Amino acid sequence: MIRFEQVGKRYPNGHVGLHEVSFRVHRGEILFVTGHSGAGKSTLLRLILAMERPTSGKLLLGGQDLGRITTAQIPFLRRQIGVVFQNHQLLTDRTVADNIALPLQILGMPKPEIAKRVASALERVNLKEKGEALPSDLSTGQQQRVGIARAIVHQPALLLADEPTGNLDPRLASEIMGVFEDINRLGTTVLIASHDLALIARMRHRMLTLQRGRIIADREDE
Amino acid sequence: MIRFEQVGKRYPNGHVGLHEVSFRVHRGEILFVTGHSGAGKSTLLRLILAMERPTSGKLLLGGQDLGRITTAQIPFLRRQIGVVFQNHQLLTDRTVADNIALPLQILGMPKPEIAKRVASALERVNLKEKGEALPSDLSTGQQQRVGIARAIVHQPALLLADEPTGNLDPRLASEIMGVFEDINRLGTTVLIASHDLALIARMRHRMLTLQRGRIIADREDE
Amino acid sequence: SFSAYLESHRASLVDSLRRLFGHPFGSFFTCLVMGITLSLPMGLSLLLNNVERLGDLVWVERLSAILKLGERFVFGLTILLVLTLLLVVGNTIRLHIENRRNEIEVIKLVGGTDGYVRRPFLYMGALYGLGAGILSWALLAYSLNWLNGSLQGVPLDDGLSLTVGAVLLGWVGAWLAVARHLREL
Amino acid sequence: SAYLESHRASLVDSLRRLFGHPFGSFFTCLVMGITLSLPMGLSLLLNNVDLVWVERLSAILKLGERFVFGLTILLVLTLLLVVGNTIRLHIENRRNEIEVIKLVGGTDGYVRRPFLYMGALYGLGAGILSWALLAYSLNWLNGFGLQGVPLDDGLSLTVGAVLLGWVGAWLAVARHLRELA
Repeated sequence: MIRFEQVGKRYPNGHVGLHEVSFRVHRGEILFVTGHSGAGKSTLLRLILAMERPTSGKLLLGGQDLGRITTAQIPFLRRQIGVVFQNHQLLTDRTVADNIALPLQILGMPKPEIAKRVASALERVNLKEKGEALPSDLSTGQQQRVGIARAIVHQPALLLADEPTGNLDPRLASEIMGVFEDINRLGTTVLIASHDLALIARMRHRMLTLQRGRIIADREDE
Repeated sequence: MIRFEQVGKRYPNGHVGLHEVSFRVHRGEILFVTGHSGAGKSTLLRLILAMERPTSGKLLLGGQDLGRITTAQIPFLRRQIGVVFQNHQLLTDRTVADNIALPLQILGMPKPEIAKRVASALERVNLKEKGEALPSDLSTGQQQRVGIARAIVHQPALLLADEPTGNLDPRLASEIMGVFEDINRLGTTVLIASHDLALIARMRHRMLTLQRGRIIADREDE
Repeated sequence: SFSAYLESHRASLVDSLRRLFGHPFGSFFTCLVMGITLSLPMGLSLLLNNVERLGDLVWVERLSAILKLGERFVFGLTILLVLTLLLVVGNTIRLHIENRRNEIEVIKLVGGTDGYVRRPFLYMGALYGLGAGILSWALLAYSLNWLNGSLQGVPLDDGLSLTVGAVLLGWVGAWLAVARHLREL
Repeated sequence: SAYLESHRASLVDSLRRLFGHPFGSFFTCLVMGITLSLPMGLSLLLNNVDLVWVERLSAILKLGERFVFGLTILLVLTLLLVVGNTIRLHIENRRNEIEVIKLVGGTDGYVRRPFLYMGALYGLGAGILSWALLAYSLNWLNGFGLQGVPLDDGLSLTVGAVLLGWVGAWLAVARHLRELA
């Protein structure tokens, strides 16, 4: 299991996103997060990315502490895990497969060596035929599913995504949730984030909220 | 008062939009729409936005007709009515007043003549807190309200906007909804749609919907 | 009204000037480069007048023969660098224009006018060109002295034409990028 | 090693981009060559290297020693300027993709090579065009002979063509990356 300790970050405008926050990561688990109506839970996420410097606080990301930002170690660890924006970064001008192969270029593995896993993903989401122009004229959720797979690429150690299915229809949202469910069916420590929890209510899993910058507004519903 | 005329939709290059489009709107009316995420309801609006030629059928563009419109007249109509987006269309690197007056700057009225209505709107949205600010100072919901006011500017004949509460959780979501409600309280012809009717259901309204390019998969539901 | 269209143009130049003061350090190095490229360019066009006013016996017959000989050698050569001038103008103009496209995007979203778009950049281009060209007519005599110190000023008619291409640049070279940007929409 | 393959694919993509904008790139390589033509055409004019002035001509060489000694630098500055402008323009495009790569976590070299090879090559090509275009017009002028075709100088004719490409790329990359920074 991993863990984290009380942490806060003033925005440069002083707008301290969190007073403090600590959390123990049960290795391989799944947690759905939703909080205040307008809280910088998005900022909470960017912080989870450590996209900014750690500011105030302590956290031990498994075998690595977030402190001592070694900018060199960034891609050395920016490859460690994967994410998905709620506004999915769909890459145009590439075939669906081509756009799906973006991580591969970073890897530098043999192209045929890549193609196997590449098809493996398309099967993993069972995805094919989203819309008319491969990447371009796809089906949104199917395009979203494609982004999901893009994340699924590289067999990342841990997953993450914020407000996934943010634009989805309720049935589509449920489908995405089940996709994530299967993702956890792969024994993956995968987190989640949400503006609301109406569906996440059905998600019988631990959920947490922060009192608008406080360490927490709620405990995990274990 | 203002009607639509069974216009079919098709970018078959991507795909056919919808079978037909007819609907008669009295002034000051309100509406809503939802359905499966496959809704090109986004595209439906872009069509309403006249983003393209009709691609099938006819629409009674109020007094005018959308098709065969002079691209020269395109700015004039683009001035005729205002709209908003689910994205925060606010322009950074400017005063809040600067972003607001951007439409005014387009208009060309005297700067002092502008400032009066500018303050009026700030108050109108209960946004008299600070006329000039960096976007990042403000709150996320405050940020959205800002764009709301941006649209509110110019006292346009009608407003469109989009799925609001793109992230606003239910308290903020409802708050924004009521904001729009008051916007209509100033007798306003304006309607938006989203992939979630649950809140919209809490409000009595027509709330027509369609599915998979159906001209209407749902009724008036007055 | 034409008066507003001027105020439209007037405020257009006002904003363009702001943008000139804009990037005051970036635009400082940039205007430095603008005048510098002009100077590198204008020197050739200047050497033409140098030869023109430049005019034993062993080489006297050869000097008589040289009439109209190198005349083409410069008559063409000047036209060549004019192309490169247009090229740099377009490059810089496009670079600036690409910045704040999203702002321009929203501007279009509200509405717009090509002039509402054009003037902010067109005035900027005309100004950059005119300034560089004037710097050319200035530095010409300074070089002339630094050389004849081991020299001629700009004739009035010549100094008069010194602004045209600068004006031509700010009228057209931008209009070149104008399609490349607008037709992009 | 692997970096060899990295540069190889970088060149491959760069070549695609060369074919990229093939009509725009046509005028662009034309611009590269044309800038060089102006730059080379000024760069070399050492020709001799009213007979009463024959004796006085001795000091004319000393006078000319600095006559265009700095004009070369001036053209060099202009060359750097055009290189940076073009690089940034290309660099400006595909910014979103660059972010995505960085979003995945990128390699500084991964960014650099696709551009550094992209520019040094354009520079080298223009400079090569210069070496021939020199005597191409020289002969037409001829009607010492009118053709350079030098050996060490012929080599150096393109040496700077690539050196400037690399340098201007380093400059533009620093600016754009610090902008990312």
